[PDB]
Amino acid sequence: QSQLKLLVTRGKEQGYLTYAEVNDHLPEDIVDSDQIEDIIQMINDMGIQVMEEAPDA
Amino acid sequence: ETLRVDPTNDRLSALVEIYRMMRPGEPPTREAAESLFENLFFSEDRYDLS
Amino acid sequence: ARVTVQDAVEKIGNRFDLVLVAARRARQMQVGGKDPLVPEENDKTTVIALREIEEGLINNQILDVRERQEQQEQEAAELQAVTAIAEGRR
Amino acid sequence: LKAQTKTEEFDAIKIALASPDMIRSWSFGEVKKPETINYRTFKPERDGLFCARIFGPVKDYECLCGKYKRLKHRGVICEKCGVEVTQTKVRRERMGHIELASPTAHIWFLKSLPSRIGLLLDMPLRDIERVLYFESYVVIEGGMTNLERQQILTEEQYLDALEEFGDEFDAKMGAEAIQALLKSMDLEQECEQLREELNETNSETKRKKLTKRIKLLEAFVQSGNKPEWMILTVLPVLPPDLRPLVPLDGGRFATSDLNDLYRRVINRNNRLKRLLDLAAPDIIVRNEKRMLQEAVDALLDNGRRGRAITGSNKRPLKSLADMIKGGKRVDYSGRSVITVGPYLRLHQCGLPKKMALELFKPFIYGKLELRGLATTIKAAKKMVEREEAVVWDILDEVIREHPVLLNRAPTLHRLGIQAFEPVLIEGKAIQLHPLVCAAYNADFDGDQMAVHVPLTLEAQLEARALMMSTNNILSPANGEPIIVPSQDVVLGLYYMTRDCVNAKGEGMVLTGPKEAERLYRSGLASLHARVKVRITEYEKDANGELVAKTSLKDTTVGRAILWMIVPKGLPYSIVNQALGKKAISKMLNTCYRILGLKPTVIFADQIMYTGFAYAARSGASVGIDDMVIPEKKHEIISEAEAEVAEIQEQFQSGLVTAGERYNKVIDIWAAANDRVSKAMMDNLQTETVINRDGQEEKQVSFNSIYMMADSGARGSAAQIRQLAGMRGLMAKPDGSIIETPITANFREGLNVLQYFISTHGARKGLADTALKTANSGYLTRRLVDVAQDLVVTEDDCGTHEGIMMTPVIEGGDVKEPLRDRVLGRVTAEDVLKPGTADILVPRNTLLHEQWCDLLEENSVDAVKVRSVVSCDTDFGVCAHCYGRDLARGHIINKGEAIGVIAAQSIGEPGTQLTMRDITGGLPRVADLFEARRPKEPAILAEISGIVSFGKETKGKRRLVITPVDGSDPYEEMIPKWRQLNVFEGERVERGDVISDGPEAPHDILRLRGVHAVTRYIVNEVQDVYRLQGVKINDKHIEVIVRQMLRKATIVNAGSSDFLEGEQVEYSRVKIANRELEANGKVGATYSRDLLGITKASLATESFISAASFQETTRVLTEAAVAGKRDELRGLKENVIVGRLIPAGTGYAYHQDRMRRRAAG
Ligand SMILES: [Mg+2]
Ligand SMILES: [Zn+2]
Ligand SMILES: [Zn+2]
Repeated sequence: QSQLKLLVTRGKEQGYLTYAEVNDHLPEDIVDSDQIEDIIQMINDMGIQVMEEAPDA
Repeated sequence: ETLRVDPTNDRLSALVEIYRMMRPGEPPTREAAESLFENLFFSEDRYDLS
Repeated sequence: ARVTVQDAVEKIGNRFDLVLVAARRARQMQVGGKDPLVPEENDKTTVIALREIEEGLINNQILDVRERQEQQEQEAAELQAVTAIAEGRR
Repeated sequence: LKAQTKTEEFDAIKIALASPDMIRSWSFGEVKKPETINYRTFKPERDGLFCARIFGPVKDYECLCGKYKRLKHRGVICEKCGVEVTQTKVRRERMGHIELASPTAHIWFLKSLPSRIGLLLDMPLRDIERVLYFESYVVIEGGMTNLERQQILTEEQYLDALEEFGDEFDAKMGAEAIQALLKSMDLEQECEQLREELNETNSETKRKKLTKRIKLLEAFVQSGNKPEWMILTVLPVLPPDLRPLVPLDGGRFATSDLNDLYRRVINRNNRLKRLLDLAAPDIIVRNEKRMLQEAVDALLDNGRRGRAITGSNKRPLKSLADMIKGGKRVDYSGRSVITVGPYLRLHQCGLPKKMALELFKPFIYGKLELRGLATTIKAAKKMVEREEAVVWDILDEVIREHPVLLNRAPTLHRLGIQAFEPVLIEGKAIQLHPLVCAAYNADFDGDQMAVHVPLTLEAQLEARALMMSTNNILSPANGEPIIVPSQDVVLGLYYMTRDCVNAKGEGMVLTGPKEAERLYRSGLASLHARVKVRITEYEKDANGELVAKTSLKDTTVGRAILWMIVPKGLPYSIVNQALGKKAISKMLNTCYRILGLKPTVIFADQIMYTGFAYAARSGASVGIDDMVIPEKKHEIISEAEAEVAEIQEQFQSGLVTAGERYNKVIDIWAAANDRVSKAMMDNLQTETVINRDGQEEKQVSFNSIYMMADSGARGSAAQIRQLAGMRGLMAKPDGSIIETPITANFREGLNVLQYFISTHGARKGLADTALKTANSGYLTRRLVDVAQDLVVTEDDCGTHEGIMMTPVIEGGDVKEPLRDRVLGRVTAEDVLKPGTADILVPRNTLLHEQWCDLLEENSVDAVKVRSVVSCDTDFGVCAHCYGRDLARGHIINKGEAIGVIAAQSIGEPGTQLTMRDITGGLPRVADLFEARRPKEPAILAEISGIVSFGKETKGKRRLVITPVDGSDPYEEMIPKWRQLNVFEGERVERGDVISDGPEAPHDILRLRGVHAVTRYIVNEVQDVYRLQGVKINDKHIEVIVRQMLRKATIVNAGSSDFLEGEQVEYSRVKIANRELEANGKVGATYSRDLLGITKASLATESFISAASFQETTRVLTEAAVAGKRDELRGLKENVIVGRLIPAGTGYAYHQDRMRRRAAG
């Protein structure tokens, strides 16, 4: 709910791919080098449909 | 509205949450949770506006 | 033809095909049986082939045919050795 | 009966997973030790990362120990040490492997965007696939009771479920567990049952995941790859030479990071193997397995999770993937500072003595040993190293007709590299012909160019027949001349006209050439009088040839002598009667079109020589009195400040709106700026008095500065206005304008204040330039990546349809006509004539036949013309449908390279585009190409019907329009925000405007039409070039829009599977081959789909080509999953592989090989 709704509604499409935004709006231990690539991958390239593959993953 | 969105309720949960935000890993304690927040804006060897 | 090279393309369209056939001829000259048709006048094989194409002689079909005759000259003239080898393994 | 088993020619490359046995096939031994080189002897260890027995020998032909040394034993392995003694390059090609104990997950197929191992298995990635293989939560592997088939259990849940049943549902955890999961998975039976279940009574609430996975599973099963290969049990080893450890200077070795990676994985792997023999505490072993996982994952690709470190460097270690994820140096090359070379021809360049000596080194060697002089090759070296006089004469022989091609740093378009005939010059600088000095955008600020030597035979002919400067007369972008004379030469020929009255004038008549004798011998001037002479003209008509025409015309001294340079044909005199300005290029253009190449080339060299020589004679300079200020300057300034003073007093006493008095006072100064500007020009323009016969008369100023401005040669109105007039409104960092314009000018003194103000303009000028220069190339890269694969082929197809070309008319309310946009265009079909006949069907509109389209009056302002937008070609472009516009005058040669040349011409003028209901600039060009929806998109009527409100705000909602007529309705969604344009009851057509706002190209293509959307993109992208004043042909825009509309979407039922959006390439070829194959009902109808440059370029057949620009880790992986193969037609992918390019001089080669690969 929170992660999915916030991610989608905000990113439309954040213009210049404002990375430094939603990564703060995420739970668990922060400052990681693991969760990084999972966001840079979805936003662009395969737009629209990719944003529906992200939540299901 | 800021208080309405504040999970912490006291000094312990506050210093602990900060300790978990800064150093996410080891279990927050009493000495660690306190000394950390003190060694951020309340220690000459760890902070200085000059 | 040391400044176009345009007169050559009129005789054979497609500047790319021109390069292929002209290099093909220039290759024949540089290595192997030279024998230019237009007088040299101290010009590189690079341009000599182009001079010929402009002149009207030596095109793509012309070289292919002269290669056919060249093959018929090397083969049919020296078939006495091949036939001798043919009987080698029965 | 071929079946050859050697390294011969290949037609394609395949990409797929590698079986454990597939890895073994490469194995020339197994690395078993973390050891590399000896600590004392500096010798390859036994079975380390750098073995000699496994990989290759250190020295060339001598083995490790030394039992065998020379070429005696090149096929036999050594006795004491199994070292095959062949080459040392063997060390560069030999593989090898490491065999791990417990299975390991391949980092790519595990965590690379979509979980390949997960989506194939249907299982969450970092959530479930992690916890079950990091030894945390055991997974099931198929059960026939209670438990399912892939649930996740905890230790407590495991033993509980084990106690209830057990010994009949056994399911492990970890890597090998996922192995049995992928292995037990039946791609066949699942492919069936998935098709069954995911098609039973389900609307669009499911079809998403349904169609997706079924296509993925069908692909992978058809790929040939077994899912066992996903996680590897055998990890191959990279050849040692590709990751060496070489001694530097005085010890201190230099090694690759891969050695650290392979050394770590080996250590952890061996410890694991050791623990699987000694006591095996579950915690100890399971951790070491996870540690082996870490090492392997780090070696394959770091990325990604913390980044392995060590190696003393605080920076991460360069893994295999990072070495292949993301400039071609070449022999026989050089560079130097460029210098003007006036004495040269258009096909020549000044190549320094010592430079050319070193560049043609191997050619000099060969020719020396050929003639004599040098007894042997090493004698030639010693002979040229001791530059011995005679060698230079040999050099003069080798560079004779051996073209060298020059290149400048910023290569924006094709004319960046042009070939010349090498001309020896005693110096160390490289001289260049001043005509093609504009094509390079080159100045002599100290700019430096590089040179290349065409080594191959056909490489020289390519440089001579294609890249040779004489073949580049016209610009590829626009049909106009590119080698057109510039500043110096142009001012020269402007001086050779300019009719001055009297002053050693008088109309003493003669006959052309003799006039030369008159000029050198003084008496008469040169710019008089006018004077009459006999001109022997030459014209042709109908049957060509030449027709003389002697007459008596009133020219000047300059025009008469200048006439000598003009070639045989041409209208004559009248071309000289004008002046030297823009017509200077016009004269060159017409000459090229009516004469040919050679006559134009020599004509260019001659007009260049003339301009320079007579320009020197003229001695035009720039003193301080040359930029005359107006006398009404102080007057106009006082009057302007008088007006604003009154406006400020009004603001003081209220009255006028103080909130925007700022704007109107700016208008005051803006008018005042135009007043001083107009005064300065009207004064500095005319002036003068002379004294003709009885004195008193006026012409135009011979004021040097004006002459430069009135003849190209870098001199515009604005700059001159700043020189003598005034610098107008200056910008402020805020973006606002200052209400105190720079009253002074450069001729006068400049106060510190207004200079500290103008410095902002200079700063933002240079800065904005620095941005748009890099952003221009940034756009070009996208243009090329998407367009650089199409080439004109299959000669000339049929088809007549094509965009109806009409003069771009803003004349609706501003008056602005441009009707030269039809020339060198192939006609659609006989486009009528106010009467009958005329224009043929496929007749390409000649340059003289477009001038014939004026003899049919202003009535005919519409012609249907074949374009790349249409054309029923398949994987290329019809030659006719294109046009002809090149440096060449005829139609494009079959098998050219339309793509790259199009992108270049479009992105070349990107240097001169200012970034910002009118965006304007380079950014506007980008958005138009990307096909981005506006911030406030308008709406259109999909079907023609009757407009009526569909429930006033009943949702949700937000208004609703419903155009219903004939049959079936529609419900569009209006969001209250923004008004309307059509009342209720009124009828609309198929695609009418109902928002009167910015239009979206998606809707236009989808509804209006392809001719409409392409017409929109071309006319809209041009409109931003109109303002910037950059001329660029419409063809190239259509070229990119062509494959910008590459793919489509099918909606019905056919051999293609519906929801799939496939390109019309495969579609059209498959729909043509179905109406006459079995039945037209086994195929669907498609629908063109607009997609931007990036979105279009993202899709492409070659996986190597994709691995070029887009994320290599992604494309290479997903292309590995399915049994893909590149084969092998594109440009980009055929370049990196290092073979002939399927275009131009190639093409023929590829076409032969393409048909050749039809046997099997
Ligand atoms: Mg410069
Ligand atoms: Zn040995
Ligand atoms: Zn066509």
